[PDB]
Amino acid sequence: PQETLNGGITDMLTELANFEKNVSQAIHKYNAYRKAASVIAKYPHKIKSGAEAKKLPGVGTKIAEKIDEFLATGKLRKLEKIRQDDTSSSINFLTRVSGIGPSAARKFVDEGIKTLEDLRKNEDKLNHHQRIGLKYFGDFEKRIPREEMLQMQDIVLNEVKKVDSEYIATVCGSFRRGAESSGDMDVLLTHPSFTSESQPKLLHQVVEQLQKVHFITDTLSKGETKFMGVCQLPSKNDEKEYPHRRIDIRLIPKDQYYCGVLYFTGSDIFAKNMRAHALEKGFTINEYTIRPLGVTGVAGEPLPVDSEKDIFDYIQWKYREPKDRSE
DNA sequence: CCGACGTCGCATCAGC
DNA sequence: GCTGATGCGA
DNA sequence: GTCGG
Ligand SMILES: Cc1cn([C@H]2C[C@H](O)[C@@H](COP(=O)(O)NP(=O)(O)OP(=O)(O)O)O2)c(=O)[nH]c1=O
Ligand SMILES: [Mg+2]
Ligand code: NA
Ligand code: NA
Repeated sequence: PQETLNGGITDMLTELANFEKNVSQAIHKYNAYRKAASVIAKYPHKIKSGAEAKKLPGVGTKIAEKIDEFLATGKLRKLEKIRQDDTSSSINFLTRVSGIGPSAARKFVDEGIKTLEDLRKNEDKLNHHQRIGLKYFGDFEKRIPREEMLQMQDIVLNEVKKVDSEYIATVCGSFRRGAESSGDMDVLLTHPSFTSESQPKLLHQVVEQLQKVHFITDTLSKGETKFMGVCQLPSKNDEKEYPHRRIDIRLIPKDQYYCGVLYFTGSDIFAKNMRAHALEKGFTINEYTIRPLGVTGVAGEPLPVDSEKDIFDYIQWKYREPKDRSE
């Protein structure tokens, strides 16, 4: 209901989560802290003790103790300590560069590379993805206003149709959900000559065209069905430049399109809650298909899908439009 | 006591 | 050269 | 770290 009811606590758990993933390299702890952060931020009361919070599904003893220390002292001792730790905080920060995960960050800090400057002084030791992530460190953390998302959509749909009028391109993500701003642009791509049953360079032709009109500027990774890169809007004649933005383009078989749209429309936390319920109801869902689970709990053949609501029907959930799919 | 905790595509690395 | 494992991001 | 077999 409101971030400031227990925001001091949720910040704490979120901070603790990051250090688990990035420094301890313990992903399941990281999730446990965020799972607890989620359920507490939805708690419509100001928490007065660890024991009270422990009633919430996801909060156990160890987190309850920490809330007590926080409520009493207004801080965490393990957190004040790890914040000032040069090794730990450097590793944690370095992972904010796209391409640098917990492993690489630990490897960089170990040979003394602790900052963005140290990184820029050492371009040789970075791979392609990491260099680009370093180059656009600031831009990749900026949000994209909906107005710009719309202009970027204009260029995408236009140039996609120019390569082949039978391409189907849909911008998904938070944009499709109607958010006033997005973190990146998610593009789903579809062509009549590409299905599960079965032209060579369908994804490439779209990418290179977007490169030619000088929209796509860099490539993080590119395979046959999935592209990851950087793009930028053209600025007014003498006006200043737009930030470089992240854009993913994904070629999905046309007969699996709606499972793709649903999956990449999100939201991430919604898309998770859905498939979790689906599994509890006898189905399994991924980016391509929805398959019924057997009596020994094994998946069968992919069911037919001709709309997003079909997948909703299968798992006994009433339809939610993209704008209502945040959680 | 201790195992589960989501999954996909691509770059890169370990190893034959 | 090749297959398979691991790191990574969404 | 938490839940649950
Ligand atoms: C972050 C994330 C995303 N995904 C998938 C499912 C999401 O529905 C889909 C969208 O990803 P996104 O771009 O991180 N989510 P968004 O576009 O809704 O929010 P934003 O404005 O781009 O940050 O990517 C995962 O499967 N695991 C993840 O950890
Ligand atoms: Mg997105
Ligand atoms: Na509990
Ligand atoms: Na990163």
